[PDB]
Amino acid sequence: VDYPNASHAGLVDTAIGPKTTIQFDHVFIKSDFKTWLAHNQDEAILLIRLYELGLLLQGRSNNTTYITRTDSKQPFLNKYGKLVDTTSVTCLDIFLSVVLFALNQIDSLICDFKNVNATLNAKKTIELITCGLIRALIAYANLVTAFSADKTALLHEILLT
Amino acid sequence: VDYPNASHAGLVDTAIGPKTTIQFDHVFIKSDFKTWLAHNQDEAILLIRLYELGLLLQGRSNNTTYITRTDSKQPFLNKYGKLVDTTSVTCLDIFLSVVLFALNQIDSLICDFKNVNATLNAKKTIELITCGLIRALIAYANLVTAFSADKTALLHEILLT
Repeated sequence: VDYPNASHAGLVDTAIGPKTTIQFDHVFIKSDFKTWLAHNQDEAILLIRLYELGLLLQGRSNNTTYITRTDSKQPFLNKYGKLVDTTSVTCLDIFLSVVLFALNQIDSLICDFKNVNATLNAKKTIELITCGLIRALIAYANLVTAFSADKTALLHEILLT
Repeated sequence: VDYPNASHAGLVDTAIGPKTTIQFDHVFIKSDFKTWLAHNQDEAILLIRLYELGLLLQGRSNNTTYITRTDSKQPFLNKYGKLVDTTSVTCLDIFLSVVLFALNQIDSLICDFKNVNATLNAKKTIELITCGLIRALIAYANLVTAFSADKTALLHEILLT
């Protein structure tokens, strides 16, 4: 536990670099936030899909190269690796705020919606939404708690530097 | 905006004390986390109800005075004010972690549950649960993002002290 590289070599978690750390003021720390992003790529991409939705609602909004189609997840796996490559706590703050703005919006929509076959397919719609919003919210609830945990570790390290 | 007390006095948000701030290492900051707790007492108490549930599952677990009944929210409004009176980021971390442990558990239960009148009332049960878990999760998603925001402000202030 204190000498983990010895442990493995007898009886990834020591790899240090941009995809496994965050920093504030060039004070780096091994990042739970990132480690969650590493074990939950599908859910990560889900929050990345919400990040895109959050920018459009606010009104904010290339280099595809191929003249033949390829994969529809291609774009979202590209962004996925730019997120993980990002160590700045200040940039990561932006990301999670935009994403939360989308979660609140989808929820405002559902709540609003709660207050023939069109209707039967319009109910089924909102029910898929609520299903996704659950998953994203537990993904968000878990991701940012880890991000919050990381900061309590950067708060400690700064005071000791 | 820069002189808000003048503004109000012509054309609560400057009150400084334990219920409106958090600190790390006696470095205080005006707290979004707290301000959310101030505008969402019902939802706050909901997360406090989950805090209690989170301790029991882990196995962790008085002074009621009255020999006549009173109110069933009495206990949870007492804890509500101990939370708001708490400025330590390190204590607040505990609280939100315990609460997240409960959210994950309720979700593990629902997922598990997805894989006569007893059954009809047992389905209705899990559906109320999912309804609450939504509300708590958006309450949690919003509360901790604000807590995370607070830390980005404590990270800044420390480096300037």
